[PDB]
Amino acid sequence: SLPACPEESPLLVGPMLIEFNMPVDLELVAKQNPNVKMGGRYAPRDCVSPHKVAIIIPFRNRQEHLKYWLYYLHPVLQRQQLDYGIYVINQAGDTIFNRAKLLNVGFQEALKDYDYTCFVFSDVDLIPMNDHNAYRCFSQPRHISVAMDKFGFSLPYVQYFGGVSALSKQQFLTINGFPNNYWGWGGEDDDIFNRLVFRGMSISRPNAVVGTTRHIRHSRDKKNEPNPQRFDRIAHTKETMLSDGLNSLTYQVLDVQRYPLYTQITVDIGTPS
Ligand SMILES: CC(=O)N[C@H]1[C@H](OC[C@H]2O[C@@H](O)[C@H](O)[C@@H](O)[C@H]2O)O[C@H](CO)[C@@H](O)[C@@H]1O
Ligand SMILES: O=c1ccn([C@@H]2O[C@H](COP(=O)(O)OP(=O)(O)O)[C@@H](O)[C@H]2O)c(=O)[nH]1
Ligand SMILES: [Mn+2]
Repeated sequence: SLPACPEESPLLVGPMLIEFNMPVDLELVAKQNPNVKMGGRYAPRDCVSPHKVAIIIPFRNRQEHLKYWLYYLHPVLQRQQLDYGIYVINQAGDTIFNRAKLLNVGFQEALKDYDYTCFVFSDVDLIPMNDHNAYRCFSQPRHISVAMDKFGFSLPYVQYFGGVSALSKQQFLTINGFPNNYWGWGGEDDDIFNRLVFRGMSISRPNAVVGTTRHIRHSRDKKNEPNPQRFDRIAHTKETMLSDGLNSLTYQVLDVQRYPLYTQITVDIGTPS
């Protein structure tokens, strides 16, 4: 007997001030966010959200960015009236990073907790500047971080699909999820764009003003060097997507930690095969 949440949330305040130069205390963030439940889960008390959103962050050795991520997103996500949870998908070991494989793990592991039907994929260091930028799913795949400060507040190219995006369960399944063999930096987001287009879809986006996004400036991570096979890889997505992705995924979860503001899944995703 709770009614549906309004279609657009009435709590939104639009543009917001964002800064990355003060310390963050997650204990304090937890106290400021008393309705977020153990594991970083929240649904609204007064109405039923149609948006069952798992937010999936690929992660290694970025604890500082993450505290800022949690400090800023958590209040935005409750204002958006989402039935959501946060998953940080922490790559075990010290071998070459694999952004997309981690995202696949996140989708698959999150589905074990709850009937999520929408998946937000968000890099850890991207903070939206306007709460009108909806962190949930549309009838087409949604690109969220459309106007990033580091790209001069516009898209670096019109097919860019990096940074932050959202796919319904069905859209994700329809493309066999993401590729597993993009190791080191670059290209996997293009592959994922290619995948959507070969399955008859197109990219939905908010306007550049609402989609304004801040990137936390940081220097290079070691163990995520530009993948030099990225350019061949994206040229063949149509064939490779058939048998690379969800339907060829394995991993070994080493540990699951329910922190107050997020679930962290530590996972062994291997090295190139
Ligand atoms: C394949 C790849 O590296 N994609 C990057 C992307 O690289 C910038 C890029 O612009 C494309 O349109 C050209 O096709 C390519 O050769 C490069 O000049 O940059 C974005 C954002 O940094 C990454 O998300 C992609 O992975
Ligand atoms: O060592 C790493 C490499 C990357 N990432 C995650 O993968 C994303 C993509 O990499 P990156 O920050 O390098 O993008 P860039 O801003 O350099 O273009 C990051 O935002 C993090 O979520 C991480 O947590 N640890
Ligand atoms: Mn970054």
